Amino acid sequence: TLSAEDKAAVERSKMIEKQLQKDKQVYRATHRLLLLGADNSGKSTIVKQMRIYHVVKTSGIFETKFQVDKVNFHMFDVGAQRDERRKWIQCFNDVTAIIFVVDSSDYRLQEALNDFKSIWNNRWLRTISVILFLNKQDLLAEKVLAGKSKIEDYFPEFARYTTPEDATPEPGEDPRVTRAKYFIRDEFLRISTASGDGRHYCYPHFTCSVDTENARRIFNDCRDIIQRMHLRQYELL
Amino acid sequence: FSTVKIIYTVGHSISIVALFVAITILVALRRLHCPRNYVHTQLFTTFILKAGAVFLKDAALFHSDDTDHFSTVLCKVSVAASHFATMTNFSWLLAEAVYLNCLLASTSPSSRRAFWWLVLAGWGLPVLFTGTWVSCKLAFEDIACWDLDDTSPYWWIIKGPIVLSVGVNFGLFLNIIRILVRKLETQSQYWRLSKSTLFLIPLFGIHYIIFNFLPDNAGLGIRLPLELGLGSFQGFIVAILYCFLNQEVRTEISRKW
Amino acid sequence: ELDQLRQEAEQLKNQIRDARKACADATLSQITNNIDPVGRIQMRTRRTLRGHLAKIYAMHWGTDSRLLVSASQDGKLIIWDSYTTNKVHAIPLRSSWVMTCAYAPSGNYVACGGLDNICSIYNLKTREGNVRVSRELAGHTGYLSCCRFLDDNQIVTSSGDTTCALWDIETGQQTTTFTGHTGDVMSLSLAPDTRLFVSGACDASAKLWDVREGMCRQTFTGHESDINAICFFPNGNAFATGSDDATCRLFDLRADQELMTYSHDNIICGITSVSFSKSGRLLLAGYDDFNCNVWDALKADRAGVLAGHDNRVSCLGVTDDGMAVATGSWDSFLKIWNGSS
Amino acid sequence: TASIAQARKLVEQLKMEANIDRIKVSKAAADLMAYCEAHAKEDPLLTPVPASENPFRE
Amino acid sequence: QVQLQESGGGLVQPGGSLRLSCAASGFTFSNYKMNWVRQAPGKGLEWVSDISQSGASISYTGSVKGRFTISRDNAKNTLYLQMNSLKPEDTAVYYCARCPAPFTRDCFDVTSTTYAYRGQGTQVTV
Repeated sequence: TLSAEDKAAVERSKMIEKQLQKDKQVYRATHRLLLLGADNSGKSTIVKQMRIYHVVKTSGIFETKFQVDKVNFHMFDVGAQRDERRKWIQCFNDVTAIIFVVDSSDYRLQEALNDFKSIWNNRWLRTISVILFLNKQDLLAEKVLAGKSKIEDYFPEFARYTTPEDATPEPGEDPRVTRAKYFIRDEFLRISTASGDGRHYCYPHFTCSVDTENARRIFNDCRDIIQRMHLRQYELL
Repeated sequence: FSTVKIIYTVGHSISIVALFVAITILVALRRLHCPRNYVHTQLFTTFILKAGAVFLKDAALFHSDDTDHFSTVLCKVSVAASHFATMTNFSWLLAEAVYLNCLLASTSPSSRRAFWWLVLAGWGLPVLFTGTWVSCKLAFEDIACWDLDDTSPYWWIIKGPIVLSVGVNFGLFLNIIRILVRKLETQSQYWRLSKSTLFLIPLFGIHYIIFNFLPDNAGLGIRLPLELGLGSFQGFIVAILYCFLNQEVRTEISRKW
Repeated sequence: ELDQLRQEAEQLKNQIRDARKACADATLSQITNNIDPVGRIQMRTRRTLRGHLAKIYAMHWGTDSRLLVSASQDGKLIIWDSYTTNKVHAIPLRSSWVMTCAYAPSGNYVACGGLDNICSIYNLKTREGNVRVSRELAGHTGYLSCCRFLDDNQIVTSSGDTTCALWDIETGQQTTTFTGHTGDVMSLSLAPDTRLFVSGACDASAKLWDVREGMCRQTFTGHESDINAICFFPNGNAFATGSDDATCRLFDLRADQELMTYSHDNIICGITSVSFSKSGRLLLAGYDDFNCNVWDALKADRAGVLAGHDNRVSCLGVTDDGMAVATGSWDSFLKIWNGSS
Repeated sequence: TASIAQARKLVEQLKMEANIDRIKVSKAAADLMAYCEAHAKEDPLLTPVPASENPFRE
Repeated sequence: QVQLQESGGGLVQPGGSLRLSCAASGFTFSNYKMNWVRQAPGKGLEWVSDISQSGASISYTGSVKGRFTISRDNAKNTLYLQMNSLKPEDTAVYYCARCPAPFTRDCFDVTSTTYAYRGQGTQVTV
């Protein structure tokens, strides 16, 4: 019934819809990740390690594709934007997780707490889970073993804080290092547990500056996020 | 005996209406057209088939055996229909469990491939098995009404896949409870786990496990109320728990209202 | 001394405020109290354009009032025949994080940009079977929030760095930069005469710019919060501004001040998008709640609601013939609306 | 000094904004109202066209 | 227009007390979560305290938790910081920073090197 031009237009529309089906498959099979973190955080070394192990100076977004088993991950590092993030961050409403990298060794990390609180409580980023990489664990160990700077100077709660029995320290690390680590973790968890209400979850991980396990960590807790999403939509969780 | 028949029929009727409305909701509101809701829709259709075919079976067995005539062919048609509808119900309960396990186990989210294999198994396997039971009853021990399930060498063509489907269903249900425990792993958490378990008991028909593997006389006095009577309500209970209490469905019908 | 310069800036701000108040002879609401109400504008979704995978972030209508570009953060720029729902093009973007797109008035080009800090210009009329990048405008130091063609060679662009730029597409260079904003510039609207444009920013100011002089003519500062969307009134003498403060505001260039504000107490969601109808009588505003409200732009009352979306309305554009309003949303759907007699 | 330059540029901008000619809000409102009145017949969203004219008809 | 005007800052002896006060104009102050932010002369800008629309939610940095109290008078469109027991650590330009959007708790950008909804700040020397 269509005119030949309407017929050719529908045929072009169908070829475009077939390409869009194929791209729906590629897109929906990819886990998009937003990598956040202050300049002191080793988020650059994290992208570098994953760029090596797996798969224009104004450029405001850096993508590293990486792959774990068959799951493709696109991880986005927001480089050449301004410090004001409240508008561009809204783009990432859809990402599977935000990887929030903290320099655990620099007690500037109250700024990292404030950034985490903002990311966690934002109306467009609630329902997005945060993979919290407490990075620079080696520098934190050195920092607290040297004893020249003390966390209670920056967080008065640390004088009272006692290491939880949930802690699974490394066999060789000092209990002071453990207590510092888990205090920092539990401050971020305090923020996550204040307001997530089960819509999104925080996944703390203790990472060294270069630590090949990190891509597995992101794979595991992306699998956990996707499982939790499925259980939520089945009303089971 | 009549009390069971009454509960069984009235629960099936309630199921049929709650399932027709459930299906209409899930098929009209295009935002609900996830593959999950297609598996729910198909399970609801299998409950409608089961209810209608059991009415057709009991009608044909009560009228065609003595009251109406040639009408004996419709007895066989009703028995084949009730068996096909029963296997489609069990197969789609198992397909619900397989879909949820594929979702939780799939490394990507892109499990849409598994959906079409689930549809093909969920209807074609009941077709294959019912047709094989038919070809056998057409070939060995044809009897005026096929309701004589005593033909052990050929009745297991239906009963066997049911038993296996319910066993695999119980396994998949235990796997889902494992995953959900690991997700909860201190007081409300056991409430969440118990609510989810009692949400899954109807959706998977784990209540058949109580009498699944047994010889059919064993516990029959409890088997009949549980499998026939409460099972007749199962369609209605699943319709409630997976349409009318799904927050997505409630929000979609409210936003359309 | 910066203290003395700050004091002189306070003195000039007071002088400007006094000059504005001297011009407040009577309000728009007073003048429009006795115009007949618009009544209940019911509009129906005539087309739902579905095919974007992610949230739609921007739209632009063609001047033909038939073809519509939409940008989605899946990295597809889809061009739609609104009459047929046919997809005319689907362009693979080199960056998924598109936040703006523009359709050239000639229909020869589409532009898009976002977190790439690049305005990519796509030639739609190549001899090739598929669209190609003509130019990548690479000088912005923040995300492209809006872009609008003046002509096939000139595109105005706004950025997360607090700056607009006018680009020569053939040269690929900033002919002019518009630097006076102090927050992220979020929206542009070109005047019908194409010589002026207004840009709204996170500073909560709108600014009027002359594309030829490269200078801010006026700053409009009635808004409380970030001006997410800005639209020229079709006469070129006023413009509407939507903000996170859940209000629209109408500013007239020559009165140099807010004529009117559009707000309801039930509306606590920020404005995402604004457009006028062809007469200017309707201000269509898209919201963080999943609705577009149609406002009587003269009376400041809610003529109606486009209630058909399931997520944040992201973009909202009326055809140049005024015949339909399209509404993109984060629900990935692109709903096109018109009334009925 | 960067702050001095910024404050000077701000002062100069506010000087340029101060000196513009302004019309009364009543004249602005009247011109907007007259534009709306002159084009109300020409606006399909305000004054829906017949379905035979509407390209987006069902 | 949105302007925030801090006041009360000045020189104080260590251990002394100052009330900072910001007069807020041009926004429905009641609808916005408010903050104090400070830049000590040798370091970057840092957040200090926040207060919800009602004051039902309040928080501080660990340097501040016991020492300062943030409060708001929505009837006077004004925000206070009762800085008790000031230390030499506290010498900073203190800025009152509104949150960007009303009705929200996301606190974004208030610590940014430039931010629109923040006053010119009051120098506190200890």
